[PDB]
Amino acid sequence: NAIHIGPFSITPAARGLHYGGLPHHQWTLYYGPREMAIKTLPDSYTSSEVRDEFSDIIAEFVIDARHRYAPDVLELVNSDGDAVLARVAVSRLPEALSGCIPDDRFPYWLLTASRPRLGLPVTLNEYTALAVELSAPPLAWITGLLPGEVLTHDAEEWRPPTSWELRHVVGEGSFTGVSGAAAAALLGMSATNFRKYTAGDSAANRQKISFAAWHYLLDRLGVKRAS
Amino acid sequence: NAIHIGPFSITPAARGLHYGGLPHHQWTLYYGPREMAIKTLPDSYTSSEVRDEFSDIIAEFVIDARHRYAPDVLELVNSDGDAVLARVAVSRLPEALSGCIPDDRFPYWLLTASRPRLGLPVTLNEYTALAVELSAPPLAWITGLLPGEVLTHDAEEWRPPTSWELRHVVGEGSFTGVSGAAAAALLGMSATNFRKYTAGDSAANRQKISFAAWHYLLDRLGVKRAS
Amino acid sequence: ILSTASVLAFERKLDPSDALMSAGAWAQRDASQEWPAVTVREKSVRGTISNRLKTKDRDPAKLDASIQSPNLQTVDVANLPSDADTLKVRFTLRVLGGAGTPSACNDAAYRDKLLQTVATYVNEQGFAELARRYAHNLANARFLWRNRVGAEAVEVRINHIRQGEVARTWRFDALAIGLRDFKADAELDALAELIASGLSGSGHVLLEVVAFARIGDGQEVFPSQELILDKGDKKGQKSKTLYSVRDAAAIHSQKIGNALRTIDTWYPDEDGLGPIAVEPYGSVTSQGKAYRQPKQKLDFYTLLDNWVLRDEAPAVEQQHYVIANLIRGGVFGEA
Amino acid sequence: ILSTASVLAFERKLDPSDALMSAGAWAQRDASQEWPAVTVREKSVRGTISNRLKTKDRDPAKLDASIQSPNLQTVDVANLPSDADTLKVRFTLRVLGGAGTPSACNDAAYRDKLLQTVATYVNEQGFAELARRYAHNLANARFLWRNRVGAEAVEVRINHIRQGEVARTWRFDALAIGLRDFKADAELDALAELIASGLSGSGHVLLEVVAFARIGDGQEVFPSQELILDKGDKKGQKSKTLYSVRDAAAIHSQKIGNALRTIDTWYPDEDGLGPIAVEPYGSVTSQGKAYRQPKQKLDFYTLLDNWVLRDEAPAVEQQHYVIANLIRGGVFGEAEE
Amino acid sequence: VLGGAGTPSACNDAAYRDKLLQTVATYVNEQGFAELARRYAHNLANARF
Amino acid sequence: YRQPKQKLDFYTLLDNWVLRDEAPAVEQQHYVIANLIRGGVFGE
Repeated sequence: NAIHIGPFSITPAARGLHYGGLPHHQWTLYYGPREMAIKTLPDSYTSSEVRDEFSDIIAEFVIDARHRYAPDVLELVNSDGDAVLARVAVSRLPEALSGCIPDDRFPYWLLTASRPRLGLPVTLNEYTALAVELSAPPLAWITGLLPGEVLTHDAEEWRPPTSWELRHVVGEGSFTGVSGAAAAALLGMSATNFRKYTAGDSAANRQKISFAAWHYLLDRLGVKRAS
Repeated sequence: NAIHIGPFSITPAARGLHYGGLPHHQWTLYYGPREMAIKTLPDSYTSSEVRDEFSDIIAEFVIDARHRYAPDVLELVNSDGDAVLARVAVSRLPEALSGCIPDDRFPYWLLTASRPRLGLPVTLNEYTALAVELSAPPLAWITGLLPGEVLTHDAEEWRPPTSWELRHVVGEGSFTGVSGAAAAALLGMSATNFRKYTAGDSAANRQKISFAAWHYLLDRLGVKRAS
Repeated sequence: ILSTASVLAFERKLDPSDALMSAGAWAQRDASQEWPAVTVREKSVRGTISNRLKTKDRDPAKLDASIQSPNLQTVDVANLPSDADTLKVRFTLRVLGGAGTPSACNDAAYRDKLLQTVATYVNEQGFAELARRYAHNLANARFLWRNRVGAEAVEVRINHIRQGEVARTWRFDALAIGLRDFKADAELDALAELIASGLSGSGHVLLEVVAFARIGDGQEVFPSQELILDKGDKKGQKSKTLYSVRDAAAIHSQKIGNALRTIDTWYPDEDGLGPIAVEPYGSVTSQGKAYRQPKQKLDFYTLLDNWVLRDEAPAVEQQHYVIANLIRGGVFGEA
Repeated sequence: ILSTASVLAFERKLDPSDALMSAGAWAQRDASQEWPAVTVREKSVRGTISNRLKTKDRDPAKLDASIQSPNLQTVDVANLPSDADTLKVRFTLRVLGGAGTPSACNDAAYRDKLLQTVATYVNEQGFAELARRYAHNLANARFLWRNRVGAEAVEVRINHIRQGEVARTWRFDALAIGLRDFKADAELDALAELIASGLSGSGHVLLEVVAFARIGDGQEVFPSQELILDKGDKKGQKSKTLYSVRDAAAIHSQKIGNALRTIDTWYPDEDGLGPIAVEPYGSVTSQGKAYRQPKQKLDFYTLLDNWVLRDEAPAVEQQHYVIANLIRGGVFGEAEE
Repeated sequence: VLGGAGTPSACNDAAYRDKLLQTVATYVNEQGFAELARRYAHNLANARF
Repeated sequence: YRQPKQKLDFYTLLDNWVLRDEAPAVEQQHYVIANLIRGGVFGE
C-alpha cells in the first residue's frame, strides 16, 4: 500500500518487525529513483499519519528547490547607482548586457542583482518592453526540476513528459497544487480523457500529451511563460 | 477560377461581355458573405494582375481594421499631469481605475489615453506588474475580426473556428502573414496534419482544431496573449 | 433534349408606385386631398452601450469608460404633427397581364413549352386564386408595415380609375380582414375579378390605393430607410436616413410590392405561421431562414423544371406558387 | 443543445411623442389650449477662464494674457414670458402590447422557448407591477427632467383617449407622489390596470399626458439639447443648440422614454439612491457608472440566458427587470460591441 | 433659490462624490449659509445688477 | 486675483480640503462654497 504525494512515493518494507513489543514497518520515501528517507512507523498508523510523518522532509525539499531554481532579478536604478526603483524577476537575460557601472549620462539603468553587475541604460519604455518579454511566471522554479528536453520549444528535440514528470505540475500533491479536474478544465477536456495521460505505462490505455497541449498547460499553470 | 487571399475571395461572373471589342469578365471581391467590390477586368489577365487589381481595397480594409480594433493605451505620467513618461498598449483595463486627476500626493500615475481619464496611483513596481499582466500582443487587432466565442477562455462556451475564421490568422494571405508550414512547425505538427484543419467542409477529411492547440497558436502568432 | 434556357428574364407585373405619406384628422378622410405631407426632420440622439459585450465580464472599467464617452448621433425622424392623428399613405398600382411571356429567352423551344404550359395553367383555372390573395393583401393594409402595428383603426380606399376619373370605389376596414387567413366577401371578390381581368390581359387595370391609419397625435411614422454606407466612421454623426420623394416621407415601391405578394401559404415547413412573400427558395430576412429549400423538392426552380422540361405538373397550390413567381418577375438563369 | 439566437430584435413598447412646451399662468390650466408655445431665442455670452489648467499654464503672464482675450459665444436659450409662471408640457403615449414576440430572430426553437417563458411570466402574474411603476413615472412628472427641480407645484393631467374624444381623466399632484418610493392609490392603480391591459395585448391604449409646472415669471426652462457640428468655425459661433418642433421648444421622445422607464430598484449595489432606467448593464450617464455589472450575475444577458436556455428562473424582481428590458426593446445577440 | 448646493449633477468617482458631500455637510453643520446669504442679500439690496 | 502660484485658487483649496482633509480658513471655506453655489465645469 504505497502512498503517492505528487512525485514522491512512500512504500513499506514488505515485512515488519517488532519494536518495543509492537509491530512496525519501515517506510521509505523516494523522489523517483532517489531514496530520500526511511522511518520505522508502527502498524495501526493511518495513511494520513504516514503522510505527515514525511511532510516536513517534503517541505524542506520544496524550500530548497524554490531557493535553488529561483529566476534572475533585474533592478531598475537611477543614475547614482543605489536606490533601486524597480525589480523584476526574469527567466532570461536581455542579451545586450555587458558589465556596467551606471553614470549620469542616462537617468535609468537596468542592472543584474548578481554582484558583478551587467546592466544596460534604458528609458522606461524599453524597460517595460523587456519586462513584458522576459518576465518569469510565479512557479518558474518547477522548470528547474524538469529534464529540459520536455521544456524546449524546438519540436524536433522535444519529447513528451513521463507520468512522473507530469506529476510535478498536475495532481493534488504536485508543486502547483492543481488537481486533474482543474487541469482538464484548463485544456478544455474531460476528466477521463485527461486521466488517460496520468496512467504510467503505455499498455494501460495511456497516450502521451501533445506539444501544444503540454506547452499551453505550462502556460496556464504559471510555470513556463511559453510566448 | 476563384482567387483566395486569406479571408478574401475574388470570383468571376460565369459569363463575360465584350467591352471595347475585347472580352471581359466581372470579378467580385468578397470578404466572406459581404460583397466588397466589383471590377470589369479583361480576359488574358493573369491571376496576379487580378490580385493586385484588388490589393488596394484589401490594404484599405487592413488599415481600417487595424485602426478600429486597436487596443487601449495606458500612460505612466508624473504628479503634474503632463509629460508622459511611458506608454503601454493594454488589451484590458486594470479594473481598479476610477476617474482621476493626478496630484502630488503620489509621484507616479497610470491614466488612460482616452480623454475622460480613469487613472490609478502606482509606484513603478505595480506598474511593471500591470504591464506584464495586461499587455497586448502586436497583432491584437485581429481579435476584433473574430466572433469572440472562438476567443473565449471558458471551454463550455468555446466553439472551434471555421476554415474562413482560421484563414484570418493562418495562410499567406492572412493578416499575420504566417504560412501553414510555419504554423504547423509552431504547433509541433506536420504540414499535412495541419492542412487537415484547412479544408472547409466536414466531409473532405477535415477535423476541427482543439482548444489547447487553437489558444496556443493564438499565443505563438502574437494575436491573443492567452496567459 | 429540351434543356432550360441560359438566359431568361421576366418583367414584373403588379407595378406599384412609391407610397407617399401625409397627415390629417380622422373623419376628414374624405377631404384628404389638401392634407400636408409628413416631413423628415433631424434630431440628436445620445445613447450608451446596450448591446452584448464581446468580452462579457472581463472588463468592467472598459464598460464604465464607454459609458463616460457615450455615442452621439444624428438621426432622421418622421412624426405626425401634434394636431393630427391619422396617417394617409397613397400609391397607385397597375395590373398589366401577359404573365408567362419572358422578356428574354435563349431557346425558342423552351419559351414555346413555357408559353403553352402557362396557357394550360390559365385554361384549367383562371388567375382567380392569385388575384383573390392579392386583393386580400390590398384589403388589409399590409403595405403599412409598422404604421399598422398598434393602430386604432385602419381603412383602405381603392379607386379603379378607367379614364381620367374614377370608375369604381371599394372601401374596406383593414382590421377586420386579418393578416392571417383568406376569407370571402362580395366586394373583395369583385376586386379580385378586376385584378384577375388585369392579369389575364383582357383589360388594363389601374388602381389608386389610399390607406388611413389612426395612430395618435404626434406619434412616429416609419418610412423606408436609405443607405448610409461608409459614413458612420469618420464623423459618424448621421446614422439613419429616411427615404423621401420631394419633401415628403415615402415608402419604397419594392417594399409595397413585397407586401402585395405575401400570399405563399403552401410552404412545406408549416402554415400556422402565415403567408410569406413569394420568392425562389421562399425566404424571410427577419427570420434568417429559407422555407422551400432546394434539398426539398418544393422551391421554384425544381418545380418549374419539372413542370416544363419533364411535364410533371405539381399540385395546384404549387402551380399557384410558380405562377405567382412568374408574376413577380426576376432574373432566372444559369448563374 | 439550445443556444441563443444570433440575431434577435425587439421593437419598443411605450412609445412617447416629442414633448411640446407652452407657457401660461397658473389656474388658467383648464383653459390651456390656446397657450402660446415657448420659443427658442439666441443670446450672447462672454466667458471667463474658469476651468482647470495644466502646469504648462498657471504662470501668471500666460493666465493674465488669457484673461485679456476672452471667449464670446452665442447660446440658444428658452424662457417663459415675463407675464406667465407656468410651463405646460404635452405629449402622447401609446401602450401597445405583445412584449414577448421579437421583431427579428434567428432560431425558431429559441423563439418559441422565449415566447413560452414570457407566457409563464404573464400567467404567474400580470404586468401590474411594471404597469404600476410606469403609471408612477407618469404620475410624478419625471419627464420634466430639470424643469421639475425647484418647482412650486407640479400637476399632471392624463386623458385616456379611446375614440377621438376623452374616455377618462386622471389628475395627479406630482410633488406628492415621490420620485423615491412606489406607493398605492386607487386612481393610480386604475391607471396601472389600463396600462397593464395595454401591455397584455387585450386592448389599445393611447394616452395624452400634460404637465403643469409652476416655475416663476420669465424663468429658464430646459428643452432637449441638440448636437452642434462645426469643423473650423470662425471664433464666436453657437456653442449650444436646443431642440424645437415648428418654432416651439421641445423635449426629445427618447428623453421622455428614458424618464418613463426609471423603474429599476433591484440593482445589487444599493436601493438608497433610487430607481434607475432599465438598461442591460443598468447604467446612468450622470454617475458614469454601470450598476448590474456583468461580473455579478444581474445584468440582462446572463439573467435572460439562465432563464431561457437553462430554465434557471431568477427572483421575481429580476423577472420584472428582464420583462421591463423586453418592453424597452433593443438589439440583443451577436452584433456585439 | 433652490438648495442642494453640494451635490454635483455629474461625477465619475463615487468615493470622491461621497467625500465631497460629507465635506459640504460638515461645512453646513459648522455654520449655516447665513454669511453667504447675508452677502447675497446685500448684493440684492443695493442695485448692483 | 487668486493666482494659483499662491495657494488660494478654488481648485487647490478644494483639493486640499477634500483629499488631504486640510480644511482652510473660514473665509476660504466661504469662498469654496460660494464657488459651488456658482456652479461650473470642474474637470481636466
